[PDB]
Amino acid sequence: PTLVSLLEVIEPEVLYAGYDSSVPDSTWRIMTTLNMLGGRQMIAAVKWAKAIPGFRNLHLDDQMTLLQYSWMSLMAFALGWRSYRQSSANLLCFAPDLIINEQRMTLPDMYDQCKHMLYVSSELHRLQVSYEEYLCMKTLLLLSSVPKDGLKSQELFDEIRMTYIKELGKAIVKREGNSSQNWQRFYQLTKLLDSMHEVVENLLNYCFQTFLDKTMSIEFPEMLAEIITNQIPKYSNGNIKKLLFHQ
Amino acid sequence: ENALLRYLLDKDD
Ligand SMILES: Cc1cc(C)c(S(=O)(=O)N[C@@H](C)CNc2cccc3c2cnn3-c2ccc(F)cc2)c(C)c1
Repeated sequence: PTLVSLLEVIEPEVLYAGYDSSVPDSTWRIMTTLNMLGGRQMIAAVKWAKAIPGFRNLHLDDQMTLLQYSWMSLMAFALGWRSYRQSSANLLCFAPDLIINEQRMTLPDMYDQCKHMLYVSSELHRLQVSYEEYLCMKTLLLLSSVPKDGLKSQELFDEIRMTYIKELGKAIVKREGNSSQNWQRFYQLTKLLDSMHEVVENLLNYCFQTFLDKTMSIEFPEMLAEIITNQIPKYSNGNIKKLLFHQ
Repeated sequence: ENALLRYLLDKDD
């Protein structure tokens, strides 16, 4: 079995939001539903990560660390791909029963929250990213940040990460080419990967604000409450090394 | 500390 086919087979199933479209829309209602949906996506993300070849060989603390740093990067990337596959518009396809359509984007504060994720979706479209390239890029997003002093299994991590950089290389070549066009493509896809840090920084500013301000009555499920609680101090103490392909 | 994530990683799937 190829390494990319092992990443394909563990692709998480599509989750439904449980959004009653008969009841009218509101920003608070959509945000609340997306947070509950988000916790379920992240419980599924743990199961997914555990099945990535090499991941379970890292120290358990590094497994926890990597999932806690990359959670929003994984979610915005997976959502961008799901949105690029279904539209053809483009819209944000959080769930089959909850798409952020044209009207929904006119709700107060919706667009400002959606625009960064729309950029991811529009980029995958513009670059005509393939299924295999996306699968390699998504695993690389899980391996996109390490602590200031690195990981417990840093040597192994660096080996696993190189293996998936090579795996992305193999997917780019499958559409050759050729071959300065390959360099151009690797440059473009790794440049989009690098831009996810900025996308995520903007997503976490809204996320951290709504979580911390209890007067907003914006609920987060335990899975997310725990990720956010862990991450907020790490950011304030500079305990994050964002790995970059380009400088 | 991060009880739920630790449980999910440690448990059998
Ligand atoms: C529009 C919006 C944006 C953000 C960024 C927030 S937040 O405050 O941080 N809270 C976050 C936790 C809201 N939930 C999500 C953010 C990003 C992707 C998400 C979710 C929930 N599901 N998916 C998802 C859907 C399909 C897929 F293929 C992969 C993942 C909220 C509440 C709303």
